[PDB]
This record gives sequence, structure tokens and C-alpha cells, in this order.
Amino acid sequence: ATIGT
Amino acid sequence: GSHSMRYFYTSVSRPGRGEPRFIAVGYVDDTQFVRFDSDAASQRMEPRAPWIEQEGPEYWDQETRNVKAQSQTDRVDLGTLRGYYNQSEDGSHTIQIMYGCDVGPDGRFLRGYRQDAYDGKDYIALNEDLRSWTAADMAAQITKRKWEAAHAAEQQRAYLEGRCVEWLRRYLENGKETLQRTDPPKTHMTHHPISDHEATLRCWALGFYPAEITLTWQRDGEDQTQDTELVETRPAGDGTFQKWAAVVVPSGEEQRYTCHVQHEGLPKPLTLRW
Amino acid sequence: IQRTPKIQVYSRHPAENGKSNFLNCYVSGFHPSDIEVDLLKNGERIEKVEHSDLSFSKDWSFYLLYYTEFTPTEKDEYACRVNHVTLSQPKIVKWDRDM
Amino acid sequence: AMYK
Repeated sequence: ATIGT
Repeated sequence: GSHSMRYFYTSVSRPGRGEPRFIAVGYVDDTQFVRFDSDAASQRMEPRAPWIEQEGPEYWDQETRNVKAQSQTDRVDLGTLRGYYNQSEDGSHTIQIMYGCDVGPDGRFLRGYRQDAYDGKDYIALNEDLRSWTAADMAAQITKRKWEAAHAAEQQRAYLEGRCVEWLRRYLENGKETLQRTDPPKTHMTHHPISDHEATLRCWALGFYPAEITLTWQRDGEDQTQDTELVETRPAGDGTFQKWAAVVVPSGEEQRYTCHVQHEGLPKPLTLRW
Repeated sequence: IQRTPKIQVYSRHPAENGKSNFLNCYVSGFHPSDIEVDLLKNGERIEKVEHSDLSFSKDWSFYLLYYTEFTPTEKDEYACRVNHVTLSQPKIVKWDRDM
Repeated sequence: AMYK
């Protein structure tokens, strides 16, 4: 899961 | 049995031909599992490994959000950097970002990364302490001062030591059957005369995972590079890798040469001889 | 900075006439990312060619895999044609199935 | 918020 959350 | 998760983002301006193009890909070790392409019709983060497909709508929505946001951020940053470098509006330029985390066999955090490039050269990078930045040039020092004022290193650290690691663990469990597998190389040799006095020997490794491998030619038990060619390790297209190493030898002296194959999936390194 | 592509054209499996396989063209180590790669059968561009999602290496250079299902025969010649700003003319690499 |  990508950064941003 | 250390493992990594990495995301790779590319933004490329294309002045007079629409908005910049943005591509994102994610990997666990040497296995891709997601993609996004700003030019594709879906405008969604899309699965590319079977073990991610079980993730629910919330996951896909959130991942799509995050990469869309980065694409838009990069559109601003491309303009900014063209200004820092005093470049014209007519040239294409590229921003690249890589980030991610490594875990140990225990599943515990080992290391995090975030590094950024401009036109294929280092621009700024998070240091290994996850608290400070290294700027490659005077333009990136401008960014560095902003990012210190913004406390950006703390937000990166929180992700890299947190969410990054947690999700890498989840994927390692969910995709265990394929991610935690090693597939040793299947090896063979080829042999071709090239003149009345030389012949080529080529040592092949096929079907292996993960990609890391070493192939070395020796003559009389000594590693050699004279008259050798080693290709880049390359994808088979089925999730495994391939590599070969070749040596030109004096005709009749093939038996003096050995190819040594090292790979995590092998019980012991292989020695091949024609 | 520009970096020219390293180009390899190869089959997924060792080739056997009449047996279905995949023809690959792997381009790596290039910059900038704009590139055009075609697979050729007897000099003609193959229509159904797919490619991987753009990614890059530790030195920021790019890589891509282009690929198509095929069945090799004795008489059909295959090649990959790579068009990149670093190449004055497209580079055409012939498939050598006996390497 | 992180802008270059």
C-alpha cells in the first residue's frame, strides 16, 4: 500500500 | 529471508501534447503487484499479481487516490524544477520517485527509503536515519529547506516504519505460495565454433526466482573476464528470470573452463564444464 | 543525460519448431523513457504485442519487456526494432535461437 | 504537504 493514507 | 516492498513513480512532461504522463508500479521483492498509468482508460490502480486481487474496493479506491495525488503533485513540481534550472517550456523532463521498506526474516523493520530524481540524475534523498535529507545540487537545496520547514521527514518515517511494513507483511502472508518460494536455476551449456581456432561457450540459467544470481567463468580454477560477455538478467515473462554468461576459448581448451552458478535456491553453487 | 538501451531478443523457452512459446524483447538501461519497440516477423511488424509497465533501476535508467505469443518454425525470422533518441536509426536485433 |  502506497504512501498518502 | 529478508523482503522488500518498493514503489516506482515516473512523471514525464510532453509540452504541447497533453498533460504529463504518470506511471506507478509496485513490487514485493522481484514480483510486480500493482500499476497505474495516467494515459490508460480506467484511471484506477490495477492489480498485476493474483494475491492482490482479493483486496476490497476500499483498498483500490485509496490506492487510486494516492497515486492520482502524486501525479498532480508532480505536475506542480515539473513546473517548479523547470524554473529552478532555468529551462524552457518546450523540452520534456522527467521526475522519478522510488520509496519503500525492507523487513527481516522476523518481519521486523530493517530499513526505509525515499529518493527522487530529475532528468535521470539524483535530486533529493531521504537519509537512512529517516530524519534528514541529502540534496544533490543547489536547486535541490531549495527543496531540502522547504521539506525541513514542512517536517516532511517525519511523515515519511511514519509511513516507512508503519504502514509500509504492515502491508509488506500482509502481502508476504497472502502471497506466500509464490512470494516465499525460491525457484533455482535450470542450467545448460552451449558450444559454437567461431573460427578454426576459437569457440564460444555459453552458460545459461533459466527459470529462477528471485532475480539475484551470479554466473562466473573460470579458467584453471580462476575467475576470468578476458573474452567474456555477461548479459543483464532478464524477465522470462512468467515471473521468473534468465541470464547467460559467455566466453571465447581456444579450440580444444574447453575442458579448462568452468561456469559457476550461485543462487539462493541452490543447496550449493553449481560448477558446469563442457 | 541520455542512455542508450541495452537490447535482448529471446524466447521464454528454448525454441522448438511447432511448439508454442513467447517471443520477448527486453530493453533496459535507457533514458529518457520515450521508446518505441516492435517485434518483426520476416521484416513485418507484429500486431499483437504487449509490454510491461514502465519501471526503473537503481541508476534511474528504465526497463521494459515487450512480448508476444508465437510458434517458431524453420523458415520464419524474428527481430526486435528499437527506436530511441539515442539511436540515429532504429536498431534491429535478430533473434538467435541457438545461443 | 510536500512540494518541491
